[PDB]
Amino acid sequence: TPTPVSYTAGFYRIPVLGLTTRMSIYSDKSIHLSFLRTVPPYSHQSSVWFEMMRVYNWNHIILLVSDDHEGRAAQKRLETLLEERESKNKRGPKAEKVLQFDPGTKNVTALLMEARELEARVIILSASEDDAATVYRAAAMLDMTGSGYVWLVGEREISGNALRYAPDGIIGLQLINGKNESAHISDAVGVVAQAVHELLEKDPPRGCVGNTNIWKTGPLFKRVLMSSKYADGVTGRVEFNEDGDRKFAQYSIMNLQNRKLVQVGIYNGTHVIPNDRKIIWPGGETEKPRGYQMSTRLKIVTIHQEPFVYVKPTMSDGTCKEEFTVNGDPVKKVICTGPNDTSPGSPRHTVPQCCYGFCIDLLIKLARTMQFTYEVHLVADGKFGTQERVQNSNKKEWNGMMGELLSGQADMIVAPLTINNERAQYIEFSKPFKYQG
Amino acid sequence: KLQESGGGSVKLGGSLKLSCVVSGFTFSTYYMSWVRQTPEKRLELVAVINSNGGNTYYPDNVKGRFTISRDNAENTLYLQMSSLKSEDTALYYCARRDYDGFAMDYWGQGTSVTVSSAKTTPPSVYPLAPGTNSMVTLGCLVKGYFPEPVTVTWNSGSLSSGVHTFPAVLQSDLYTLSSSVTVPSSTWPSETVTCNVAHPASSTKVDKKIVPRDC
Amino acid sequence: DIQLTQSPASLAVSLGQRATISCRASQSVSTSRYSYMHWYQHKPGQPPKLLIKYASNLESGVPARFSGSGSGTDFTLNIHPVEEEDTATYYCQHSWENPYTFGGGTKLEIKRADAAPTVSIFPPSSEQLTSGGASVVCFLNNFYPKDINVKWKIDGSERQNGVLNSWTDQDSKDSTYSMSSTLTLTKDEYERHNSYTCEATHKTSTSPIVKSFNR
Amino acid sequence: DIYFRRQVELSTMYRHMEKHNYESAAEAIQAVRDNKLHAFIWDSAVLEFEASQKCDLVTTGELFFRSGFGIGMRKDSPWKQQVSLSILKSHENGFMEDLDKT
Amino acid sequence: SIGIAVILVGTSDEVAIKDAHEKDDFHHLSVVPRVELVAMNETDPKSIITRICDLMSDRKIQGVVFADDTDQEAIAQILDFISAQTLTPILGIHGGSSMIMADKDESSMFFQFGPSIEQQASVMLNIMEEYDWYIFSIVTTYFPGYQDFVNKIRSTIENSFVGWELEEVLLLDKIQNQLKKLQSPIILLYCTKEEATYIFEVANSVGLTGYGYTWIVPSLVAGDTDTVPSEFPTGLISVSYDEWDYGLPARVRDGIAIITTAASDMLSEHSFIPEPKSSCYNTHEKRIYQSNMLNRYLINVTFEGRDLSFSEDGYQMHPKLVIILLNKERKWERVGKWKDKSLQMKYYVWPDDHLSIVTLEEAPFVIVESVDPLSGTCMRNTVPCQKRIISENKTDEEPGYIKKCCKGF
Repeated sequence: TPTPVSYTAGFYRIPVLGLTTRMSIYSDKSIHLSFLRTVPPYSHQSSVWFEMMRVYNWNHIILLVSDDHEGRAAQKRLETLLEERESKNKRGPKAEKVLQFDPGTKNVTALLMEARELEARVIILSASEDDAATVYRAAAMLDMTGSGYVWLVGEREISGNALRYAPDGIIGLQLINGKNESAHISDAVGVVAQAVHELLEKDPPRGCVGNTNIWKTGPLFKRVLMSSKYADGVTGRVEFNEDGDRKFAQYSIMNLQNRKLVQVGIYNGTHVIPNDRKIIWPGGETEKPRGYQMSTRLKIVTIHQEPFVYVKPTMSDGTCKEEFTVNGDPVKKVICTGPNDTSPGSPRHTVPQCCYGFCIDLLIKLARTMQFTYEVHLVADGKFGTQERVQNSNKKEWNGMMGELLSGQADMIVAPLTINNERAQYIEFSKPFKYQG
Repeated sequence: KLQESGGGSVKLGGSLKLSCVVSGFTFSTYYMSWVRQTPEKRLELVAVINSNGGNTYYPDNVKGRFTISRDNAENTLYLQMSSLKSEDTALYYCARRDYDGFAMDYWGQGTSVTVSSAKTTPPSVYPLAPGTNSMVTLGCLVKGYFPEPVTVTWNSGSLSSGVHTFPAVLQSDLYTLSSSVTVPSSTWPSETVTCNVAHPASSTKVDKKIVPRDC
Repeated sequence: DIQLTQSPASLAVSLGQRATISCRASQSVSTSRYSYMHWYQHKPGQPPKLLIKYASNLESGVPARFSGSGSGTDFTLNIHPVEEEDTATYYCQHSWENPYTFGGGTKLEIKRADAAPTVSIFPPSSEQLTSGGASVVCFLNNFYPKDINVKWKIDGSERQNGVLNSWTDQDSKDSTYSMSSTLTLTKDEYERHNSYTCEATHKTSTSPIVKSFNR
Repeated sequence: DIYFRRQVELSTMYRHMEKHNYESAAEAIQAVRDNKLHAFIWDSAVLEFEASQKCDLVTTGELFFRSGFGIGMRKDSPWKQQVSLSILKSHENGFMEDLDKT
Repeated sequence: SIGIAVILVGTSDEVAIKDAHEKDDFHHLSVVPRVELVAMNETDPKSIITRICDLMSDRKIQGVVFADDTDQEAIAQILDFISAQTLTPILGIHGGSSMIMADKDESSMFFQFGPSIEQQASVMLNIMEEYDWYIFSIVTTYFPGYQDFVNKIRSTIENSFVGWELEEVLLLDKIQNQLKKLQSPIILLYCTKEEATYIFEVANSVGLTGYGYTWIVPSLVAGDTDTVPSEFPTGLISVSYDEWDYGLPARVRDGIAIITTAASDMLSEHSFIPEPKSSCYNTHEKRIYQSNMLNRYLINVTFEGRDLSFSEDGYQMHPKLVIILLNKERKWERVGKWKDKSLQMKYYVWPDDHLSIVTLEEAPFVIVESVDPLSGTCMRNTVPCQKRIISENKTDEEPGYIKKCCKGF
């Protein structure tokens, strides 16, 4: 990529068009002012994946971001794409969990172990093909190449280093093939011809000789090149936007068939057209599975709060004391795995304690009602948790129960849930069980 | 690639010029350093020199003890040791060639320097050969001599067969070792062999045939 | 200075297992773009060759089963799979603002081939008595691990004094260690006894392997 | 804390609350019994239960706030179904009052 | 000997460069830092690149410390394109060779003088908390580091007691209507100084310059105080670099001291001096080493107490700034000195509705209040109430300058 050749043009400003590169650093409108592109950078396939929902009515995704400007910019584009459904079934994309890719150049199992739990039958990301080949054997070791696991990667898979590969049946795309240099040259020639047909509406310096003043008519030509629409190119109607952005409204869809990119369909403007020859899946299926399997394990966190919760030390056998009520009926016990916290600080014991009170019998009755299984935990912080500002990062972060639930580390919470605007903003709520003041 | 040489036996406080031969590359395109590997598996990095010698570095113990020099034509830069002590008894290597690049990449097989005040002596080698002959061992006792290193090969360097060379205890600063090979008893109740107990620091190459005591 | 601590110093793993080789430092030796270290290997009879650069970067064609990582003070290495050719001598050398500190040094054993060795026993000869010593030689090469419990016995008397050891590396063709030993006597005690025997315990020998000879 | 940080009028006492903030409820429970603390603000239910159980402790006024206790759920969970309906069912038989009797 | 190079395009002060050289007191020398060049009144950057190849033909050069008497950040971008690409660590103290605006490369080694834009914004917060004023607008043009700029300022306001509750941002990438939209007694602004003439013409058209409103700009668009456009209004205060006492023999001695200290760590602890290069493209076979060549000693240097630590912003962490006020005669007049998180007092010219108010302390109508030293000196809903410094009656009893905060009925 001839970067300083482009960088010299930013002083005697010249309208430049980009032929080959899909790097997102060239979309920066501060330094790359007039540097258009025949091809959008790789964030366009995030818009392709936003088209991929309501192709087969798909509604869950977990992402992995390359810790780089490319993955962050693609994440920003898809985040802006997800701001929709302002009406007027609510089965749109709702999983939306994000993890990080680029430190997975050595170990990805810490991410994949979290990925295999949270009801994911989802596609994830485009990545560097070498670490993609690492996660292809890693997730196959963790058995994420199964039948229900839907898999789609993007553009960098098609490189030959990804041939420690991709369980058979995984969808690839081809937005712009475009690599006819006749079609690359002459369509740009038509674009600049329709440009100069309006640039004839009535001078740059002598290059790099003394005069370092900006040729202002270049930036004035930029607004005219914001009108040079060439609807009759070899690649069809050539369009533009404020920063490159060819706006090619077609792609072509293929999947692997014993490492053969067998085409599944195309796109046409607004019509995703599947030439449905064969539907392959990583478990060799021919259906179109979606959603997930709903689990039944719920790990509830809490803090010791009488008389809602009675954390009590267990006996020498680990079980609670067989204590009774006032009528001789035994109080229902639950071995609650607390934090270390048999003392302030970090005690050596991390001992599961007992649990009595309101919410224990309430949760037992609710588990018998809803007919689901059961786990427990206690909060290590011991605080309700406010949105405290993280130091030197200007980010206000919750703590306590909301330090675990909003981080996804915990399941549903029963608590003395004091309700405000902000907790309702981040946590969906049930109706108030016990009215208070 | 490289060959560190110029070693041998030296007394306490003695002098020795260690050699380091360049084999197959230009010499003044990188940085030099020298390391010494103890038998106790400890790195004694000796000194740092520049390709013109304009940046000579010693650590604190090397300051006032050892001297580095250059031979820029023959490409064999030297280390001249002085005031040697028993902790300097070590193997000795080199470390170079990261091409600015301020690390070091090329280490060699090197040479061995020992620093002890004992008298260098040729050994006394006497064969160990049984006679049934149910269990046999074609060995030799080597005892009462100086110094290490010790290179005992068998049948003039044609038999590898798992030679087992001994470390030492020092009886009146003339240490004793052994050496032992077993060929089976099917091919050797009779077929006598030679043994090369070659001590390069003693600069001797003795020849002792391994004859059985009994039949 | 920043110090390197490595563990386990005697690594014994199995082949195919993702062998983890940890390295802990005393201070962070990294930045956002790079870090100053170099990890490498050699056989003890081989020159050191560089393997891993700056935390992980690969040199010339090492097998890519080795995969090192770590940052700050921690440093690891994943050997997946392990080969039988990894009986190496190795560590990493600290270079962060100080290319002088070297690692603690871990050693390689291979938990694959547990076996009981063949033992050969011979008291010294008659021409061996001219040196004054008397060495009853031993031999063992089919066994794992390396460090074994070697005992000796002369007519029922325990003779642990004057026992010479020779532990060599495990064979890369066999993954079994090798040892020979001698029982160093004097020439007067040799002409009074006949039963000189060795004992040796291994993983596949609950009892020590005893081999007796009659002189 | 968020409520008194939001109210600009209570900001005068909010610095004194920062001077004498507490980690747990048991500290503020014991401290008025040791008379270092003079007042502790909390939800009504725990205060009524502790004043009924432990003596030498009384509450002075009335409902300064009015709220309720819900159930924490991550957003668009499918188990937002029937949870408040089960609250209504526990209201239907008076099972909450059975828990109060407990 | 260490070949270093200095050039200031415009000056004629070689004797100051010799006084900054001053090679006799240097008891602690490394390999000798030789430095000699000639100046050339030329702004052509390709000519500068051929002069870089000329220095590499002179075979001694490793790094340079040079500047120019203009305000051109384009050459700082060129340095980021080229010298940050190949090897070269460059420090520049004048104008656009100090004003870095666009970016800093990740594989860079050079550095330009001046404090961070958010650090300068913190200086504005310090002086405006001294004068107890509050911005109730903001206008800002498009410039690199703007979203994080306004996020840092607003997030600093959220943590405070008394903040700038305003009329959120009008980014200027209906001009008279948009400048008539926001109103404030004290207005914080940013705009490029070349565009600031037209922007101040629009501001004079909407009358914002005539409402007694004060305008505060950062130093990077407060370029050199000897030329001010007439459309730039009066009474504008700004914080700037020390144009008064920091000239040539200070800056050249500082650059050569920083370079020689980086040397005398790099060739001493490691005993490794890098090799000077000869070509400007064919030297690539040894400068591929993004390696131990990357300096750690560059980011921590002090010389005779003058510290220089700098972050990854291209800005130092211990700046010394002066506060200048634009007069009616297009004259920038120094009113205050900002050392590291502290101010100076001498020229607190704080400025009919201005009426004198006298009172006496009687409860509960008055001050029962001290001044908190840290978090917004007069805390909340409390006007600052100055008191006469009752001193020993031989010097002047100072009116004001010991203050309290009035609450009361």
